[PDB]
Amino acid sequence: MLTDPIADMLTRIRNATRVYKESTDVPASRFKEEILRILAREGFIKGYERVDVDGKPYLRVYLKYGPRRQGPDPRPEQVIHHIRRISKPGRRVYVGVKEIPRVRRGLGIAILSTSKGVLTDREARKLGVGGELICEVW
Amino acid sequence: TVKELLEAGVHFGHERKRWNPKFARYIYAERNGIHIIDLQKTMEELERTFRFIEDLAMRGGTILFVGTKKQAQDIVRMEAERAGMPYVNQRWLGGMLTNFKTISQRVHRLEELEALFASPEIEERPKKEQVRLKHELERLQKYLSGFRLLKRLPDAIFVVDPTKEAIAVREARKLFIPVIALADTDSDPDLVDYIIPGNDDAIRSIQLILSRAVDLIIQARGGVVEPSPSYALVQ
Amino acid sequence: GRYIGPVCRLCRREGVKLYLKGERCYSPKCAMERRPYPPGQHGQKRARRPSDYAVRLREKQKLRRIYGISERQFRNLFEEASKKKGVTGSVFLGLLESRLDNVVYRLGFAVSRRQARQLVRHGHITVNGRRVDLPSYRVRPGDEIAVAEKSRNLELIRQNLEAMKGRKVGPWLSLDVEGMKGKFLRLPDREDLALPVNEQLVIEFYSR
Amino acid sequence: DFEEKMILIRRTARMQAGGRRFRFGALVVVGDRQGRVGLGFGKAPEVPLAVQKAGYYARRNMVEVPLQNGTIPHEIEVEFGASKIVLKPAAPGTGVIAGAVPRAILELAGVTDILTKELGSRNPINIAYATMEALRQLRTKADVERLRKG
RNA sequence: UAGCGCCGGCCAACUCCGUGCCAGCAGCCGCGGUAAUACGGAGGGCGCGAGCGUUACCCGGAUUCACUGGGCGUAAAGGGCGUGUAGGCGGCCUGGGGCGUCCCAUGUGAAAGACCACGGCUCAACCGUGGGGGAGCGUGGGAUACGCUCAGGCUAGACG
RNA sequence: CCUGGUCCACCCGUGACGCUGAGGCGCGAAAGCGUGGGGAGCAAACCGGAUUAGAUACCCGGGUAGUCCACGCCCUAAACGAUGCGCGCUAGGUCUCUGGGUCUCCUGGGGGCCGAAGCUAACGCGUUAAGCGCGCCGCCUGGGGAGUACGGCCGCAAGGC
Ligand SMILES: NC[C@@H]1O[C@H](O[C@H]2[C@@H](O)[C@H](O[C@@H]3[C@@H](O)[C@H](N)C[C@H](N)[C@H]3O[C@H]3O[C@H](CO)[C@@H](O)[C@H](O)[C@H]3N)O[C@@H]2CO)[C@H](N)[C@@H](O)[C@@H]1O
Ligand SMILES: NC[C@@H]1O[C@H](O[C@H]2[C@@H](O)[C@H](O[C@@H]3[C@@H](O)[C@H](N)C[C@H](N)[C@H]3O[C@H]3O[C@H](CO)[C@@H](O)[C@H](O)[C@H]3N)O[C@@H]2CO)[C@H](N)[C@@H](O)[C@@H]1O
Ligand SMILES: [K+]
Ligand SMILES: [K+]
Ligand SMILES: [K+]
Ligand SMILES: [K+]
Ligand SMILES: [K+]
Ligand SMILES: [K+]
Ligand SMILES: [K+]
Ligand SMILES: [K+]
Ligand SMILES: [K+]
Ligand SMILES: [K+]
Ligand SMILES: [K+]
Ligand SMILES: [K+]
Ligand SMILES: [K+]
Ligand SMILES: [Mg+2]
Ligand SMILES: [Mg+2]
Ligand SMILES: [Mg+2]
Ligand SMILES: [Mg+2]
Ligand SMILES: [Mg+2]
Ligand SMILES: [Mg+2]
Ligand SMILES: [Mg+2]
Ligand SMILES: [Mg+2]
Ligand SMILES: [Mg+2]
Ligand SMILES: [Mg+2]
Ligand SMILES: [Mg+2]
Ligand SMILES: [Mg+2]
Ligand SMILES: [Mg+2]
Ligand SMILES: [Mg+2]
Ligand SMILES: [Mg+2]
Ligand SMILES: [Mg+2]
Ligand SMILES: [Mg+2]
Ligand SMILES: [Mg+2]
Ligand SMILES: [Mg+2]
Ligand SMILES: [Mg+2]
Ligand SMILES: [Mg+2]
Ligand SMILES: [Mg+2]
Ligand SMILES: [Mg+2]
Ligand SMILES: [Mg+2]
Ligand SMILES: [Mg+2]
Ligand SMILES: [Mg+2]
Ligand SMILES: [Mg+2]
Ligand SMILES: [Mg+2]
Ligand SMILES: [Mg+2]
Ligand SMILES: [Mg+2]
Ligand SMILES: [Mg+2]
Ligand SMILES: [Mg+2]
Ligand SMILES: [Mg+2]
Ligand SMILES: [Mg+2]
Ligand SMILES: [Mg+2]
Ligand SMILES: [Mg+2]
Ligand SMILES: [Mg+2]
Ligand SMILES: [Mg+2]
Ligand SMILES: [Mg+2]
Ligand SMILES: [Mg+2]
Ligand SMILES: [Mg+2]
Ligand SMILES: [Mg+2]
Ligand SMILES: [Mg+2]
Ligand SMILES: [Mg+2]
Ligand SMILES: [Mg+2]
Ligand SMILES: [Mg+2]
Ligand SMILES: [Mg+2]
Ligand SMILES: [Mg+2]
Ligand SMILES: [Mg+2]
Ligand SMILES: [Mg+2]
Ligand SMILES: [Mg+2]
Ligand SMILES: [Mg+2]
Ligand SMILES: [Mg+2]
Ligand SMILES: [Mg+2]
Ligand SMILES: [Mg+2]
Ligand SMILES: [Mg+2]
Ligand SMILES: [Mg+2]
Ligand SMILES: [Mg+2]
Ligand SMILES: [Mg+2]
Ligand SMILES: [Mg+2]
Ligand SMILES: [Mg+2]
Ligand SMILES: [Mg+2]
Ligand SMILES: [Mg+2]
Ligand SMILES: [Mg+2]
Ligand SMILES: [Mg+2]
Ligand SMILES: [Mg+2]
Ligand SMILES: [Mg+2]
Ligand SMILES: [Mg+2]
Ligand SMILES: [Mg+2]
Ligand SMILES: [Mg+2]
Ligand SMILES: [Mg+2]
Ligand SMILES: [Mg+2]
Ligand SMILES: [Mg+2]
Ligand SMILES: [Mg+2]
Ligand SMILES: [Mg+2]
Ligand SMILES: [Mg+2]
Ligand SMILES: [Mg+2]
Ligand SMILES: [Mg+2]
Ligand SMILES: [Zn+2]
Repeated sequence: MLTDPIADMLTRIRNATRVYKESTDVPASRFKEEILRILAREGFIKGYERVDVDGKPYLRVYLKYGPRRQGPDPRPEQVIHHIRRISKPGRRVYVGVKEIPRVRRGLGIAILSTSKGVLTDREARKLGVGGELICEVW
Repeated sequence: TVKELLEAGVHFGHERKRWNPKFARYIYAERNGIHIIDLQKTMEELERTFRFIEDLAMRGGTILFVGTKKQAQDIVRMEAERAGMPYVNQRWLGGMLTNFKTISQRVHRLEELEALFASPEIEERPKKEQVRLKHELERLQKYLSGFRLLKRLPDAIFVVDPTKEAIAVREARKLFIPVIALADTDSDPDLVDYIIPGNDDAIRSIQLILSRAVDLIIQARGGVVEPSPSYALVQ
Repeated sequence: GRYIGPVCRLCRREGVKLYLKGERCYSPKCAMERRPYPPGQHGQKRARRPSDYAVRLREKQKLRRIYGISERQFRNLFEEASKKKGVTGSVFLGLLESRLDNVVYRLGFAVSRRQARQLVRHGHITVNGRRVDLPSYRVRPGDEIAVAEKSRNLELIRQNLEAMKGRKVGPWLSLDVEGMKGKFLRLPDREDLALPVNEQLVIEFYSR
Repeated sequence: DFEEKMILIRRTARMQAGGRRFRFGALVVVGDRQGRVGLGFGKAPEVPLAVQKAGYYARRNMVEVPLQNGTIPHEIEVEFGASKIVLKPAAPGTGVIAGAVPRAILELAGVTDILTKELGSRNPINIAYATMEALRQLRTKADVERLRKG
């Protein structure tokens, strides 16, 4: 089975983006969905929507890229350069509000799970809560 | 500037194998173990392509016509000979773009020796020279024929088979020279800046596309030249 | 320690005119005028391309030999400036320029920094009215550096302060010539200094 | 216009019958200290031609460096081969803290205060290429929000 | 009163004479077998200076025990293979508890030391006054996304 | 004759029952050991003939243990893909073994080759990953000394860990 569903989703996205896929499906979970919301709001994906593959629930993630480029290797710049799982099963990472990181001096985000819900670094620091550090994206 | 249903032979692609998966978007379906190019998408990209061509043309930019494919070998040497455009026919010498100065030195030697066979000096020095220089001029005209017209790097290139000519394409991209091409199922679309998704094999398709292209050129620069004399090369 | 050796030889090694002599470094006797090449047997030979270390070492040696300060005190001053708020380089130069001996030179009670040192050590100088004989004393903004009332009749101070009539003192310093006193108004801005020195190279030297 | 400094020169050698045959490589950085750099590696029979050629190549390969108040916009970590470079931004007055190679490269790009670390293989050539790639990968808040418009 | 170390590269500083794989140097790479910038002396030079070198020891560089931050096809490194115990880890939905986790308040965190400012010895070293911190733990209240737990449900893993 | 694994189709049943796995336990080529049997060919040791400066070898003629069977030990290896197991994701082309299907073709399991992206010090790997990820186990930390010495456990011994 999947040991880390969230890591698996992040990876699906990474792999899909690298070959410039139009979209990609990931097995559906409310958690994954709540992550994808933040992801969309912050503008790393065009958006997501719920679909049914076979008889089972999935989330289509519509990825997003830059404009076609010049010179050799016309392939566009990635909107998601880096997406990485931080807290994993078997080592879990919890941070206090003073310990919340700052990704790429603001140019990136980090997604936290707090008791006030799934938030970004800005959002969490604003509501003044820490939580599990899920991943970092930039 | 017509096309539409007048495309005959174009939608025929290469075999089931030999393809490039990246071309999947430009494919309609697979008939008789043959990929068949999408009918509409062809015109779709044709618009944008010919628009770029028109703009570049009325601006006065030169286009380098390129193919060796031996199906398209005869077509290019006339179609490009129309208007002012240079062409590469026999083979693509490595560095024609990136090494362009050095290659141009050969053009200088070409018109040099033409000027030698002009003046009285043909019969000067032994037949040892007269036999050599003659063959030198021979091969120089064999290769650099259409290339002699370029005094400076082109503003775009036109390529018949981007897979076969892929070196030309490569240094075009290198020098940021916009690539126009006629792409078949066996080619990588991403390398082509303006794509014409059709058969690169049949003489009919090449004739149609290139002829209409030059027609668009001269139409952009005015004068509206008579219909192209490539139609007798259908053999 | 504080050196005590030939000076204009350093004028020569740093390849830039320094004034360690006060006057005569303005004369065409400075030997930097007549012999711009480095001291020693090999001075006139072609110099090989200096290593980055060479460059930084030399630059810092220029800065240090200007003020005639020992490496111990120099280093201490630098690390002190490093701990402080503000740009390390500018603060370094400020701290260097706040030294009593240097201030005395700046106010023109002495023709050279070394002479200023001697004037301080011998108690010919006063700060806010009390005698201070320490050349390394740090002046603060607002302090009044004057000449000892008992020393005002000395020939050297006559010569020096008579030569200071009509002369201008740095924007951070005020000078009352007749009363033979002066004030340290503020710390010098980097722009205020004419020093032939890239401080960032010094910072980089101790960065090693 | 263009300030230029060389990183390293080296003499390599091939083997031909009855002898060693030397060839000189040279690494050269060129920059205006306005935020444009370039790096090139020339190879020639003799040193000067190598340095010259290296300069030419360097001016041919250029990187636009998005400075913010004399420093870098954000931290990057780049691997070129086994060589790794870590660039991290610093407050003014810090200075350029780096090894010879990325120092020269950064200083010619007009960087005043920056923090670096060389990791893995310290090989000058690869560290240089790594640095260039690092500078090349730098984005600005402007660039970022340009990307995420949608 | 001025001394001490160094001048092949790393590493800032070069020439003459003596020596001839000797005498010797050397932290590593190395130098010396007739013309040594490397041995020994001299002139000169560089660096520190009431000190300057050497030896020993600790951290550093060393991302060279890699939590931050490493690796195992051929460089050192996948167990000869399986079965499985303990342990580590755990698919989707709902609910309860609030153990992990997070937040607010509060107690504790002696002085000296460390940081900042002001001040006393002519300065500094040294010292005085004041200020600011703070990980951890105790207590009271709160949150429930994630991890845990109890109860129920599903069939995409697994088995039949 | 007895018996293990495995693949496909149907979408029928249970309802997370899963993955890994220190120690333990079992299996473990050849050689070797014990008891009993067997012994054609081959063949360590050994007996000879050549070759050679010598030839304790290569070449030639013999030949014992052994190689074979049963039972019990031994536990090693270039025990190799020099690549731990499981799951998810990331172009294709071609050859082949083996199922199913509307049988040009499509779909599933296994074995090869060339190659997208990517990775790698390079060679190369590339849906049979050495790519992108997660879980768990084993192992490495400059070369010689040395897989040695000591201790312990195992073994009839040789010797193994
Ligand atoms: N030690 C006594 C204490 O000193 C305190 O003062 C402390 C600090 O303020 C002072 O720091 C000094 C000062 O010049 C300034 N604030 C910065 C400067 N870099 C430091 O100077 C020195 O500090 C210490 C020795 O004191 C050493 O590191 C070194 O000699 C030097 N850096 O050093 C003192 C400690 O040594 C308070 N007066 C009080 O707590 C008490 O008297
Ligand atoms: N060569 C080691 C192999 O590691 C595998 O697993 C490895 C990877 O799955 C895992 O990923 C690690 C990551 O944990 C750790 N935090 C950092 C490390 N760089 C990563 O490594 C990974 O990424 C890099 C690119 O950066 C790749 O070059 C590399 O191939 C890849 N293993 O780290 C593991 C140890 O290297 C197999 N389980 C093991 O059998 C095999 O021996
Ligand atoms: K990489
Ligand atoms: K580069
Ligand atoms: K002797
Ligand atoms: K010699
Ligand atoms: K000597
Ligand atoms: K150490
Ligand atoms: K092994
Ligand atoms: K400390
Ligand atoms: K025996
Ligand atoms: K069949
Ligand atoms: K490669
Ligand atoms: K191979
Ligand atoms: K074993
Ligand atoms: Mg990770
Ligand atoms: Mg805590
Ligand atoms: Mg800010
Ligand atoms: Mg910061
Ligand atoms: Mg500081
Ligand atoms: Mg500072
Ligand atoms: Mg430091
Ligand atoms: Mg040859
Ligand atoms: Mg930029
Ligand atoms: Mg690596
Ligand atoms: Mg600020
Ligand atoms: Mg290393
Ligand atoms: Mg030197
Ligand atoms: Mg010595
Ligand atoms: Mg030692
Ligand atoms: Mg001699
Ligand atoms: Mg002699
Ligand atoms: Mg000597
Ligand atoms: Mg030495
Ligand atoms: Mg001396
Ligand atoms: Mg002292
Ligand atoms: Mg000492
Ligand atoms: Mg040490
Ligand atoms: Mg350090
Ligand atoms: Mg360490
Ligand atoms: Mg470190
Ligand atoms: Mg070690
Ligand atoms: Mg680690
Ligand atoms: Mg390692
Ligand atoms: Mg190995
Ligand atoms: Mg194995
Ligand atoms: Mg072993
Ligand atoms: Mg769960
Ligand atoms: Mg559990
Ligand atoms: Mg709790
Ligand atoms: Mg305290
Ligand atoms: Mg005081
Ligand atoms: Mg507190
Ligand atoms: Mg509580
Ligand atoms: Mg609740
Ligand atoms: Mg709950
Ligand atoms: Mg249940
Ligand atoms: Mg089944
Ligand atoms: Mg069912
Ligand atoms: Mg049921
Ligand atoms: Mg198992
Ligand atoms: Mg076991
Ligand atoms: Mg066995
Ligand atoms: Mg056996
Ligand atoms: Mg037996
Ligand atoms: Mg027997
Ligand atoms: Mg026999
Ligand atoms: Mg025999
Ligand atoms: Mg014999
Ligand atoms: Mg012999
Ligand atoms: Mg026997
Ligand atoms: Mg094998
Ligand atoms: Mg294999
Ligand atoms: Mg195999
Ligand atoms: Mg495998
Ligand atoms: Mg295992
Ligand atoms: Mg299994
Ligand atoms: Mg297969
Ligand atoms: Mg097999
Ligand atoms: Mg291959
Ligand atoms: Mg590639
Ligand atoms: Mg290759
Ligand atoms: Mg296998
Ligand atoms: Mg895999
Ligand atoms: Mg081992
Ligand atoms: Mg081992
Ligand atoms: Mg050892
Ligand atoms: Mg060993
Ligand atoms: Mg052994
Ligand atoms: Mg022992
Ligand atoms: Mg023993
Ligand atoms: Mg025993
Ligand atoms: Mg024995
Ligand atoms: Zn002078």
